[PDB]
Amino acid sequence: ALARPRPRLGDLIEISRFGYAHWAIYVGDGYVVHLAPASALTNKAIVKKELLSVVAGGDNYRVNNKHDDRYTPLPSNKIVKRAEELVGQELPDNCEHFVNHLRYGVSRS
Repeated sequence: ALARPRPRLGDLIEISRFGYAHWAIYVGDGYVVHLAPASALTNKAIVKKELLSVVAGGDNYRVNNKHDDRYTPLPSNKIVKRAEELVGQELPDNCEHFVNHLRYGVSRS
């Protein structure tokens, strides 16, 4: 019921699953880039571009640009370009590190 801002290019999207959070990054026109299996068992993920509404399904999402107050994000074009260029690549909390890398350029604490 709370009015909220719509996602902007490069925004971090956190989806509240039953039990845990799924992260994605907004790339425009309703789409996000995120990881999917190619849990603690899966050692490979594939980068996918999908509709936010499909990823979220019946779960709500929120924008959570969590580190912005301490660390300046990269310009949105750099965020989006790098997210898009990774689509289809296989890569070895993991989702959160992925999206932080893209938004900020760094992901280590």
